[PDB]
Amino acid sequence: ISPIFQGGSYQLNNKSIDISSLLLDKLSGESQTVVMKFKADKPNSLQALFGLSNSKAGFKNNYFSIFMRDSGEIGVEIRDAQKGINYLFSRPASLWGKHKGQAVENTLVFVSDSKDKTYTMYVNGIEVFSETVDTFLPISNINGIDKATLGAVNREGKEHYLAKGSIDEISLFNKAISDQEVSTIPLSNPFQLIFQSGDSTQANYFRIPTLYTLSSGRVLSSIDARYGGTHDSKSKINIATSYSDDNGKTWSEPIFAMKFNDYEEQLVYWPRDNKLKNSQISGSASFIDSSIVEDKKSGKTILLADVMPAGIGNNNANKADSGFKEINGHYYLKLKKNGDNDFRYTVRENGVVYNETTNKPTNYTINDKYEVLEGGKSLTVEQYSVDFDSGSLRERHNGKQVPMNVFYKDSLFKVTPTNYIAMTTSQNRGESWEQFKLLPPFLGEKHNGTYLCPGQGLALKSSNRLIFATYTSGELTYLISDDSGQTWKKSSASIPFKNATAEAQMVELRDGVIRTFFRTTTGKIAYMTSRDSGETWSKVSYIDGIQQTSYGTQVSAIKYSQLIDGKEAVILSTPNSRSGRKGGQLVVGLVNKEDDSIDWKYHYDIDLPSYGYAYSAITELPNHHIGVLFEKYDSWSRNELHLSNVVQYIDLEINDLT
Ligand SMILES: COc1ccc(CNCCS(=O)(=O)O)cc1Cl
Repeated sequence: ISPIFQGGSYQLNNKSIDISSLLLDKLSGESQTVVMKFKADKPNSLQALFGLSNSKAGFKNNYFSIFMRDSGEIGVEIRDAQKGINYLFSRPASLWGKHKGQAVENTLVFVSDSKDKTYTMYVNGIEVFSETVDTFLPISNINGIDKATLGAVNREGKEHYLAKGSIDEISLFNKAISDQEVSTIPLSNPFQLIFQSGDSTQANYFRIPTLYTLSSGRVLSSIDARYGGTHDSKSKINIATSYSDDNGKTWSEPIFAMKFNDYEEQLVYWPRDNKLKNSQISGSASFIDSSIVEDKKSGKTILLADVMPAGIGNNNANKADSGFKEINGHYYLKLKKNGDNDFRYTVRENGVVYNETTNKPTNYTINDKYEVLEGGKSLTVEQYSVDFDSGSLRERHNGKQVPMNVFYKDSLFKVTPTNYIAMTTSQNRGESWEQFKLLPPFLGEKHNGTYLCPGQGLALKSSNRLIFATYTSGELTYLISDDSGQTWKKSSASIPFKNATAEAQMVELRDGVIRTFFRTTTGKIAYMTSRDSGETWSKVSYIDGIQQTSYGTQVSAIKYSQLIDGKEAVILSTPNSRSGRKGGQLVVGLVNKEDDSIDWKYHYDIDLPSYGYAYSAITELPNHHIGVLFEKYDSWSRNELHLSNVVQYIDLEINDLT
């Protein structure tokens, strides 16, 4: 199983390289494998890395290519006019450009398999497409092929899709190699995956990364395990965690911090065509947006996430309602029973379901896990599974029974179709998690729940104060606990925005001084300061020198433990672009101890300015390196939905940033 052609160190400088004499007469049979290690840190908009063409007059559409875009996208064309075949397979956000100054060696493995009638592309260990066709076109069975080309496609005597870049190594095989052989091919990745397709979560997609360094040196990570593509809603989403005991080098197989069982955890390949991509798992309860903090006093780890029941909608579900009823000075969770038109029930002390019309209790109780019992007996519902077999999404019962949960569609008692905030705890630094409890309303009976700011909570150095940032319309709503997260109070901070996704992260500049950096609708990152450990908050200011899009992106922030250029330092992670979610940066600021102002002195580009960078998580690792877990793609763009393994982790050192 050795190569028919092996070549190396080609410089693609807007001048194609001819290798027809070397390669073309080696090609035989209808299955081929291409293996290519290449760099491209200054690509053109659209460029071919490799081409097989009929270069003769009138055959401009008879060619095979492997091409890329300056967006990071990779693909192949397979075209033959006489066969009436023009195939194009691609996937956005498949490449790296740069890392720590140097251009990245990408490893591309393209497999064209005549027997299975399938083409498959891997880049840097990740399968980015696998396509089966009715009519298969062998890549060198294109009518009249007479040219083999590097750095362009030769069409009618001319160079199309001229490439800037280089190909350190290229190999060809007259075989379709096995998925196993592929995994034996060494890579040169600048990144690693913590969460990934096929792992214990069985989720094909991930979004919203978090990181937090625990006091034992264990680094913890949480994330949305998203099942119905990368949709926020409607969908199935669990909250999954993993940890690292070796400074980010290896990571534990993930577990769930928050999960529902009304729908099966399915690894699904969600459609990316324009007709089907907005398909949504519509009948599932789910979570979204996790946040982590560690309490120095009890040693617990605390994780919060937004929760939604199955019946949640977009509009008319259910703003102006918290889902709780105030009775005296206490909040009880509202329920609605099957046939009723209103919420005539509540969950009082020790889960007893009271009938509000008669104020008399029922023979139903609600347990620790929000499950329904009648006379102490576990009621159950049937689970759903999703498929695209009928050429469209179906959600159907699957025979398996699961505990009846008040967040479910099939449940006898239902919660208000709005958003809530749930909290869980681990006493073993992420090895297991308790059943979550719902947090009570903070803005009164008649106000839908605020939105958790994904990332980290803040543990104040000089006390036992724990703070979680949330957002609602017109304000940041901080959640403050002084008793290991047993009780919470809110601290409201007005912002100049109605209906913003004001995702906020905090750093402590010095004892009792919190700066919160948050996403806005102005194209600039905002901030406010507290000087009383979160009791009161300043007016809002903005950062210049960094740009976001109008709709904006989540920003992550940490106080660096070490001085830089003699001054105390803060690190921000964010896209730097007013067009999309690309141009990822780590920005280093030094604090002016006279006014607590921040001079943003250093900008580190995570990859190319045109390459995808979205939601992110930063942590200072015990060895003082920096770990970054991030969405390496444009998670806003309607053209980059439902990609697998784009959430990635890198290790950086401070000198890398300066
Ligand atoms: C509680 O449910 C939600 C909370 C936040 C959000 C917003 N997520 C924003 C992500 S992004 O659109 O900016 O990429 C959506 C839902 Cl459905």
